[PDB]
Amino acid sequence: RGSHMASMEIFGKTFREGRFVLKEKNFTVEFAVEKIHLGWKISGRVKGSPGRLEVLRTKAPEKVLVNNWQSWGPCRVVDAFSFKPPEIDPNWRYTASVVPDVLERNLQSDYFVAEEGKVYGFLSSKIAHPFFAVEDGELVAYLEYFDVEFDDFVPLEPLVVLEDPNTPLLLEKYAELVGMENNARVPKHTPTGWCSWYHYFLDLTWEETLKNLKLAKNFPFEVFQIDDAYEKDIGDWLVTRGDFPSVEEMAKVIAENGFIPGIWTAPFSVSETSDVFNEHPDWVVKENGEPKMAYRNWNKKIYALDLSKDEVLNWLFDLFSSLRKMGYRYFKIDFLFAGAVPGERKKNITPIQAFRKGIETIRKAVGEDSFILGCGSPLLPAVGCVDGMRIGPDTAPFWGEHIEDNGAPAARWALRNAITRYFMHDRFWLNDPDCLILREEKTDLTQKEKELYSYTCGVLDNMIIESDDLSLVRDHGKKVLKETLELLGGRPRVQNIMSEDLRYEIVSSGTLSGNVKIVVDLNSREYHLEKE
Ligand SMILES: *[C@@H]1C=C(CO)[C@H](O)[C@H](O)[C@H]1F
Ligand SMILES: [Mg+2]
Ligand SMILES: [Mg+2]
Ligand SMILES: [Mg+2]
Repeated sequence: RGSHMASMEIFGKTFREGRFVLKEKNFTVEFAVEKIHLGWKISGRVKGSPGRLEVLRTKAPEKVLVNNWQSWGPCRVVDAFSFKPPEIDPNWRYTASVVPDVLERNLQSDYFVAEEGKVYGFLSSKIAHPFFAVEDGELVAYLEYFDVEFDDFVPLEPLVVLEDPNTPLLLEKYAELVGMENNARVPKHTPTGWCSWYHYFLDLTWEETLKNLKLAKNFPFEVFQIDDAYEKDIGDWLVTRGDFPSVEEMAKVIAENGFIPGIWTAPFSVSETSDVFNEHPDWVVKENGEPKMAYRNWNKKIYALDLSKDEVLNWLFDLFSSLRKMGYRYFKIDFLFAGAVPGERKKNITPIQAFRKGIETIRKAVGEDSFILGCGSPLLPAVGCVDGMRIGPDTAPFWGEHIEDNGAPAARWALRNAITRYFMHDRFWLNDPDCLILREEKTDLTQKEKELYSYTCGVLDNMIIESDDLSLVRDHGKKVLKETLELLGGRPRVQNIMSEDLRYEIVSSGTLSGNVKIVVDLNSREYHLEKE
């Protein structure tokens, strides 16, 4: 009976409970509008050529929590009316949007959008990409089918519209419904461990690795994970460089030392220089019959594997099978968005359908006993496949006090996303807030910043992985980690999720330290923690 709800349109008609049919020239939608706890659900099926299918239209709120489709992109509150299109980096187009025609004109939010007291959220992204655009003062929900044709009906991605003054509660409920819809993997045990990247970056040597592997026996690390550095090229995962042994030999040394071997790949990415690409130029997504650049990194054009091709999926299966055989049981799989870039594939399936085949192949290959950590990944499409997911831009050994909020590395913005995507944790997957950087030297992080970052992550019950030259972690670093792990185990809530001043009140019930509250200020870099 609300005046806002009378103002809503669903598939172009007025919002009310029922079963409905939209027949147009090019497509047919059959949908149901059902009442559910705390709002409404729209579900059904579509066939024909739905293209960019308008699902919902309502008046655009002034302040919206918007969400980028992938790990690194911002989840933040913006003013819907004063939006100006960003300059899009030609090297990273698709991190910004899978539909960049939208974002060069209009405010875009992927999967969900919130305002004070309301959540609009799609429960899945299996076939279509679900997004919202603010178009001349209206919020419009779309399902993008990328010009794919369906002879027979396929399921819509369901949409929920939830309403209640407790917006955090709504986001948590939304995420519960996503997790149900996609059979989310929420492991009962969270791995601790070590990651090479945020100290050594691409300059990691096996020599330095071995030093840290020895020191790691003194730290509470289960996993020891080799990051980007070991591989000869992007796509040539089983060929090492420099002073590294074979990929199999690395696993055996790590295992011999009593750790779970972890390894980094970018499994949907092949560089223009790689052996795999040069051997198989028809394995990639194309544009005008020619390889289409998915992004530019490592000073190379990087192409996307065409995950509609059986030869490609077999290759992935064989790769990850091989790695599992060697003893790897922790897989950090990066730049996953590449697999979902728009373009020409062998089969006329959506980039999301392709993406899902790819990640499902990896899951099958590594088995149920392996931990998969997603990163640089579309979020909804991965639910049910990954165990953990990076939900923020990279951290860094500096705060980023005047670094722009554009998805680039900075502790300040990594932590912001850990806070604003908190509700995904223990519902979609385990949230990975990125590594703690606790070293005393070779850092521009202050002790107070280290504390703020680490204690926040602990209160949020998020994955705790450390990334340091362990030689440089002394009493202060060890204490911060110890105290962090004491804050795990709870059910967190960010009580003021629509905050625009980067000050957040965060509670967590039932931690190893009881009920806890941390108030954090990411501008002033202050926290105040109460443990009861
Ligand atoms: C993806 C990329 C790298 C290094 O190339 C790191 O592993 C980062 O944490 C990931 F998001
Ligand atoms: Mg109207
Ligand atoms: Mg076909
Ligand atoms: Mg938990």
